[PDB]
Amino acid sequence: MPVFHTRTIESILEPVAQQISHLVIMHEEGEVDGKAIPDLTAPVAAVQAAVSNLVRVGKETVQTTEDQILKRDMPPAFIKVENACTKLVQAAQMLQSDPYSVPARDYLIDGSRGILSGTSDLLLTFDEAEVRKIIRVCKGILEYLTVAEVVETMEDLVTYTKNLGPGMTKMAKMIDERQQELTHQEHRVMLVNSMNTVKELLPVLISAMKIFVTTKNSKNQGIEEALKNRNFTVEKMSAEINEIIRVLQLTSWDEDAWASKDTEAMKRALASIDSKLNQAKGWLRDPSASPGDAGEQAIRQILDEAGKVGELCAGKERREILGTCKMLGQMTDQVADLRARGQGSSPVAMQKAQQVSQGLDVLTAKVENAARKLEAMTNSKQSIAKKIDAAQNWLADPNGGPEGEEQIRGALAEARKIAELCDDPKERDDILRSLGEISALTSKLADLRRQGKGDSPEARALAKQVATALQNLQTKTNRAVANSRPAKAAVHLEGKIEQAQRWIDNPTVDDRGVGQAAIRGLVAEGHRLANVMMGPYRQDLLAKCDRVDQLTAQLADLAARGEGESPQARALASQLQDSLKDLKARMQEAMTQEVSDVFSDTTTPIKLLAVAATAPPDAPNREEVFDERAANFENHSGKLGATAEKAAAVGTANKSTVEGIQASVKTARELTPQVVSAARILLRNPGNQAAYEHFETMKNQWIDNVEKMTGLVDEAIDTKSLLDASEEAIKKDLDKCKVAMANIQPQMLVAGATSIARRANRILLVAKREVENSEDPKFREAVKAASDELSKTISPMVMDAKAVAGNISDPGLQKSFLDSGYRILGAVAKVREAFQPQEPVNQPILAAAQSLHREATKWSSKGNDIIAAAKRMALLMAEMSRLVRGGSGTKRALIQCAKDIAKASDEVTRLAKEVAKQCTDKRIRTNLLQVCERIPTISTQLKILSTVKATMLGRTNISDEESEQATEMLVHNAQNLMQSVKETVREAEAASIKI
Repeated sequence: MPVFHTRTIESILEPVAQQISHLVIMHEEGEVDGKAIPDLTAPVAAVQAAVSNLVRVGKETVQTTEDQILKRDMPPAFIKVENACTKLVQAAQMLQSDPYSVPARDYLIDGSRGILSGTSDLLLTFDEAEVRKIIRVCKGILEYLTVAEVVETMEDLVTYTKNLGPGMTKMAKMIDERQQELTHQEHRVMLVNSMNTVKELLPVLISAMKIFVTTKNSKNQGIEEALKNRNFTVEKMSAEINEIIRVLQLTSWDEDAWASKDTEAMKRALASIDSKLNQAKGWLRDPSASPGDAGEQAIRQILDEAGKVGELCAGKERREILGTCKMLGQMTDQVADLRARGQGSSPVAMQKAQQVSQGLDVLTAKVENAARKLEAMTNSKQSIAKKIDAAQNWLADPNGGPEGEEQIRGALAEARKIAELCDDPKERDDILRSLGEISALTSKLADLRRQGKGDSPEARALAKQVATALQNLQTKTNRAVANSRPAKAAVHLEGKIEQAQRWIDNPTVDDRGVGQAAIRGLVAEGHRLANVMMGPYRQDLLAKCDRVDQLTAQLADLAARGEGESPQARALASQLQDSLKDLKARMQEAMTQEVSDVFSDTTTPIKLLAVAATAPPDAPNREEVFDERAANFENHSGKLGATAEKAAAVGTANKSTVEGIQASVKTARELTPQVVSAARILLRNPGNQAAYEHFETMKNQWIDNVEKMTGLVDEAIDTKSLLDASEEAIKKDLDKCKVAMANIQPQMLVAGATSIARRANRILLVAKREVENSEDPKFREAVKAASDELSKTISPMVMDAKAVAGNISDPGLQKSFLDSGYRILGAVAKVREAFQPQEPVNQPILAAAQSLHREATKWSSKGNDIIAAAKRMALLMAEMSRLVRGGSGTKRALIQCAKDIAKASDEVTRLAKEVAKQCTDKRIRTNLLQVCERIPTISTQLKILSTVKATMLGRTNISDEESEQATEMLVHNAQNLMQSVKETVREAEAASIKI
């Protein structure tokens, strides 16, 4: 298992990769030819010289690191490479004896993998104790997080500040070290963007400590919610401290991410459906007296929240919940058109309305029960990872009496069978070979009893046999996820467009719902878009939602019956994509109007919260006046918490923002009660200094959060979108301000006048973000300068707003006031002038290969700039995908092309950095570097794994599942390669057009 956990490992193995390729390629012609072998006497000690230094340090670490933890696995570890150290020099001198020795041919090549194992084995084994000190430091962080309740006095928090102070400084600097020591930039990003938060919420915690002891003096009603302020934020920081455990424990390329990242929607669902329940039913209990205010949108999101449950749960189950909601929605829409004729009152057609209310009850039952049958595999997957490496513990010591220990590895291996009893029901075929071999290791577990009558020298014998067996048990459960989680979606919509696109040819053979759930994903968001939009467009967009949604089963049948190549199945798939093209441009325009509305009052009710929280005299019902402002605050943010996800739905950008904006969402989600709890306790003792400034922490902690939201969500959308949306919003509100002056409305006028001002400052805010992101002042000077006109004309707004506030029939003021609006409209029109451009036993690597085989058809049909490297990668990626389980005699090109897979990868990285320095935008350059970092990270690994596979090839006494594990490394990481390439081939032009 040649790992790539640390920079120091690749700096040593890639030398050794050159070294063992210098000799295994010669071992070929010992086998395939038996010719006069060239005298490689000189590499023998020289490759030993690349090892003996590590051996002696490996002995020196035994000679120096005195804690027995590394002394239990590492001294057995270099025994193997010292067993390699025995044979390769004997392999030398026997080849000195005989150029043709069959007892040397086997003899040298057994060591060559024992090198590449054992070299790689030792370098991770160095990294073992390297990071376990950091775990205790992380535990020491968590120690203070256990002390984060211990503080009961103001003096204690100062000492606690004096506790965390050296702790946090000791913390982050070691984190910077492993940042340097790592090479997965996508996982490097995981580490730092955890670490900045736990530093950032740290004074917020300390401020919460400040406010707690003040409330410990008087407001011991608040120490309830201040603990709720505290312990949540304590649990918030400790969550990433829990998360950086597996970041530290991330030994190799991750598989467990999406199996754990997609657990979010279930906890999202269960706390959401209960709230959408009552507002749906009593809405639909009086149907024709319910026009669709929010229960229709509740009924909509009930379909939508259950719609992502079917994205999670799959198999035969995914046809069922998709069926019953499509059943329910047409049942409701039948009743919704019983409202248009209106003849159904509350008892008129209740026979239908109960079968709808029970029909939704089927929808809510199957989602909450498949939920526990979704998360149960993840309960076992974390469980099964514990005992597979616990194998090294008891196999190390030959114990005569580990009978209490015998029940531990005995019954937990039976709990692996319980996990196999959890693994069983999803499939049958691959199940029974695992459901048979689960008892096969119990026979080896039965072998623990006989030598458990005190026998050491055979406890080492089956140890090699259970060495293959233990990892084989995990590797089958490693396969248990490609048939228990369906083919997941891109968070990119255009990725899901591609995910939709690839499924159209061969539906059944792929991982499940690669387009089918992607079509289920793409259509379920337009439903989330259409409901908030207005009535006559609502069903109109639902018409555009459901005219393509009727193609769900219509494209789930032409491979389920017959083949799709019949033209009544081809054109029915071909007329699909025409209407499906009509989705995104509406769905973009759908989201476009939303964000310009919901982010209008971005800080505004918060200031209304603030002036509510500023001066209450504790009069009656004025706290209730705050309560609706408090109610406004969620109702503002809950729309904001809704929209930014829908902004993330149609973002059309980097992953990094759209993975980062969702992180910004849940900050704004979870700080939203943290605001109110801070806002309430300021209302409990108004006028207190420490209450005010801690509010001024937390409130301003929310602002720059929602500013970081604001400044990213408009970056999450395009500037063509928002300006037109701003322009149409401001002309409408000015007309709303105009018809407020048609009648006598002064106060609604000046509120709308200030509504311009809060939106005008937003416009100038966007004009800053272009300039700091544009590299050069090509015209971004005018982006300042037109916003400089805004900063001029913002002041005649409010001044005239007061000046027109005297009379609705103020003579000539409204002439100036519409002109004051007309000053804005030409200015925002100048912002449009800115952003214009015019101044063969494995074939899963086949799926990796046939990926970029189909991305050959993009960006043009005429020329090539970088593509030719990617396609000569792809055909060699196609060639190896044969050859990995291919013929048993051409393992030389396994490495000889992996040389190019090193080479042609990082050639593109050279091509990456040059257009990065050619481009005129730092964000596309920052997005280019985060994706092109992994290209050399991956590149040399495929050299390394090809060597291991050459030792797997022609071996004829390998436990072939380990070769299958070696195949799986060539499976996943070439898939991880091929996916990562087209990201750059996207940004080959997705960035380059910005010039």
